[PDB]
Amino acid sequence: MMAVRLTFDGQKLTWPGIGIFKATTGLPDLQWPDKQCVPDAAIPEGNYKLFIQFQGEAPIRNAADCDLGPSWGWSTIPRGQAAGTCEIYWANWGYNRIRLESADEKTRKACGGKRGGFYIHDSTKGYSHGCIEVEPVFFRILKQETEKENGEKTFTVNVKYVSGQQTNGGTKQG
Amino acid sequence: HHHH
Repeated sequence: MMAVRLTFDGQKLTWPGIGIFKATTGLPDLQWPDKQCVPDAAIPEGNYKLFIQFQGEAPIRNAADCDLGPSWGWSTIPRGQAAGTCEIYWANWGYNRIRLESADEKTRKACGGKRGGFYIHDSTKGYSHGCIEVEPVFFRILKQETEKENGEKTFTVNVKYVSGQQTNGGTKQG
Repeated sequence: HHHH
């Protein structure tokens, strides 16, 4: 039941006491800590809450434009029904996503507060539209560790870049 | 906030 504080340094997402997962943030030319105030770039540094409650399929906002609605939980991407352009766009989501929310004022006020809509997701592209792309095995570890626990399940992540290295953890499919 |  103990709280879990994940850490993310731009290349590695750590679950303390369990393991290290490859992870990536930002579009290809924006995977840098000095770009974190540019839309779709590396996520701003700070503290975020994860919504890990499993809520099934994500809502579809506009099917013609391939638009998914926001949801505060762990949801799935409807890849099986994708057609045409949505086969392209929803491959950038992957199969699973977990909503993030800024968890203090300093994080929320970052970048004039102009950025938002953050998630952890399991596409295998080697980039992310302003979110955190993680190795897919993370979601299977998450399931195994949480489904046997009865009590409270509290997950956060701290984002902190400690060098100028590219915020790319090698998540592109091998 | 969109992602495409």
